[PDB]
Amino acid sequence: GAMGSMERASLIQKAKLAEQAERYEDMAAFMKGAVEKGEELSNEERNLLSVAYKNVVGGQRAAWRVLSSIEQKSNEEGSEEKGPEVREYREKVETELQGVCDTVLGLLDSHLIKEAGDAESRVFYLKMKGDYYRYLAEVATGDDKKRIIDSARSAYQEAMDISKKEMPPTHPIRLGLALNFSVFHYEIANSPEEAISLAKTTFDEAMADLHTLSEDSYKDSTLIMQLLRDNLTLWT
Amino acid sequence: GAMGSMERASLIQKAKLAEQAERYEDMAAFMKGAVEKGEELSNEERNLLSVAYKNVVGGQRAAWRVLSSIEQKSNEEGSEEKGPEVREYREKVETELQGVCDTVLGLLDSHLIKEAGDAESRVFYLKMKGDYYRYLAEVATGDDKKRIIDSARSAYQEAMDISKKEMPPTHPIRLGLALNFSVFHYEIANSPEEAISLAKTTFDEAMADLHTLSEDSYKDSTLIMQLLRDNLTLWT
Amino acid sequence: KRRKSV
Amino acid sequence: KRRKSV
Ligand SMILES: C=CC(C)(C)OC[C@H]1O[C@H](O[C@@H]2C3=C([C@H](C)COC(C)=O)C[C@H](O)[C@]3(C)/C=C3/[C@@H](COC)CC[C@H]3[C@@H](C)[C@H]2O)[C@H](O)[C@@H](OC(C)=O)[C@@H]1O
Ligand SMILES: C=CC(C)(C)OC[C@H]1O[C@H](O[C@@H]2C3=C([C@H](C)COC(C)=O)C[C@H](O)[C@]3(C)/C=C3/[C@@H](COC)CC[C@H]3[C@@H](C)[C@H]2O)[C@H](O)[C@@H](OC(C)=O)[C@@H]1O
Ligand SMILES: [Ca+2]
Ligand SMILES: [Ca+2]
Ligand SMILES: [Cl-]
Ligand SMILES: [Cl-]
Ligand SMILES: [Mg+2]
Ligand SMILES: [Mg+2]
Ligand SMILES: [Mg+2]
Ligand SMILES: [Mg+2]
Repeated sequence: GAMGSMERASLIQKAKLAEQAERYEDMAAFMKGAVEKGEELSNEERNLLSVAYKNVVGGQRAAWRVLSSIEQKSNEEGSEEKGPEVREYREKVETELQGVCDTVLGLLDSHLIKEAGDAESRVFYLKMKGDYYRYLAEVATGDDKKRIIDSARSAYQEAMDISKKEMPPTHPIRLGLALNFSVFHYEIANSPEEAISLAKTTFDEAMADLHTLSEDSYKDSTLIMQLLRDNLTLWT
Repeated sequence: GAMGSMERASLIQKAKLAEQAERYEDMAAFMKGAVEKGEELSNEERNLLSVAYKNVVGGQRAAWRVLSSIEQKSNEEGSEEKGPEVREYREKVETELQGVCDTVLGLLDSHLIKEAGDAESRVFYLKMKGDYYRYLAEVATGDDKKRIIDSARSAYQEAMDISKKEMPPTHPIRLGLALNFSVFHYEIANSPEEAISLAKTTFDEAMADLHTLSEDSYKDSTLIMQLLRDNLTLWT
Repeated sequence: KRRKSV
Repeated sequence: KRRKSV
């Protein structure tokens, strides 16, 4: 429950319908129910899971940033006191965002990561674990911020170690992991040099491997490769 | 509850923050709590109420249309039987959409419309009543479809009668009401001639009144006037 | 492409 | 204008 009575295949079917309807919260709940059936997910199913939550949390993070900006301006010299509402509502959004991150991190811990033995699945789930801890780090301000940052780092690092050993440098999961770990270095860990080095090296190694790819692989590696280039252009 | 413990002014403040964050479901819940305080709403507050729900229901209607399209294709000759999931999920979205329409219609009935004495507020709320019954009519297929359509018609009609007597032909509420009642005629009531006549007459009477307006009024009447022209162009 | 309402 | 992630 609430998805326990629905067939696994029906939850998958509805997640795809929710995707087409851009109903990402429904899509995420259907995929959570599918994961809770206890069977490993296929490649396509892992992509549905990650798309659903990426979109839900993406909307919450964008909202949190809007409210945090407002809050920060209300705290500047000469700003009129408007009471607690900005902080209260930023906190409301923050708590819901944290709850989604905790839900995803719990699915990964119970029991996606432990049953994931192939590199494609293991690296994928570890990247998600890195991403959701990174989203927790974006709003963390307390006693726990360092440990949250280290949790993101550790998950990304293990994903990077496996992806380097087991996946070609053009593999889209390897390229996306490196893109996000580079963003983690730049904006969470205060390590813009490391972020730039990682994006550069990633991009360069992928470029040198493109010759091995079919026209279709070439297209999808080059897409993530453009996001690496976008960041390098922004950061340098 | 759940907004009963929050100050009216705080709910208004948070609705505006939710608007800026494009968190329309929160915005709608804050404005429902504000309405439930039992005081009339100001012009600006009425606009927040309508924007919040328009966006929430707009997202649900767009999703419902996507799922209805899929459903209709699955019912065509030669389409592979895929089971009940499309119909189930269309029904899920439909029920939630109906619930939002019922929530708005209940706020209007308890007690916005009865306490609204000025034309600007009365016409506004009656237009909303027309709109939310029209959204119910878009998904209605049963015993009740005709009565739902007539409820939308009756609300729009009373709004039109008051707006013609009490508001200039350029008033943006009068122009928006006429735009939506024209859409109601075209696509709900199967009366495209009436829809076109209403859009034409509305547009023409507004054009003849523009000379009375300040530069700022001129701009906002002409905006809705363009949506009337867009429809006339589409329909003729 | 879709009719306008407001 | 905002850095990319995926
Ligand atoms: C269209 C949506 C669905 C059906 C859910 O698929 C999402 C997408 O799923 C695959 O793409 C994945 C993928 C994305 C691609 C970069 C999108 O590519 C194109 C050309 O649109 C973005 C998605 O969020 C997704 C699933 C996520 C990841 C990311 C997940 O970390 C945990 C690592 C990088 C990237 C990998 C897994 C990509 O392979 C496919 O290879 C894409 O198809 C094509 C032709 O490129 C498809 O759009
Ligand atoms: C920006 C959002 C908020 C703060 C909520 O305001 C919504 C908007 O509120 C007013 O606009 C109303 C209004 C809309 C205007 C057409 C938007 O105009 C511009 C230039 O952006 C669309 C909105 O949904 C809203 C509130 C709704 C209605 C509609 C409601 O039926 C129950 C009837 C037509 C229209 C009327 C009420 C418009 O006056 C204002 O006159 C607009 O401001 C300007 C400069 O035109 C402002 O963007
Ligand atoms: Ca994803
Ligand atoms: Ca509105
Ligand atoms: Cl709040
Ligand atoms: Cl369903
Ligand atoms: Mg089963
Ligand atoms: Mg396994
Ligand atoms: Mg009070
Ligand atoms: Mg009154």
